[PDB]
Amino acid sequence: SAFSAFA
Amino acid sequence: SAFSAFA
Amino acid sequence: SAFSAFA
Amino acid sequence: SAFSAFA
Amino acid sequence: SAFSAFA
Repeated sequence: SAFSAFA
Repeated sequence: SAFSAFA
Repeated sequence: SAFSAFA
Repeated sequence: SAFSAFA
Repeated sequence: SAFSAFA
């Protein structure tokens, strides 16, 4: 989610 | 989430 | 979260 | 969280 | 949190 690789 | 790699 | 790598 | 690596 | 590495 957001700018993350995942989560 | 936010600017993090994840979480 | 925020500026952190994670959490 | 905040400016930290994590937490 | 704040300016810390963590916590």
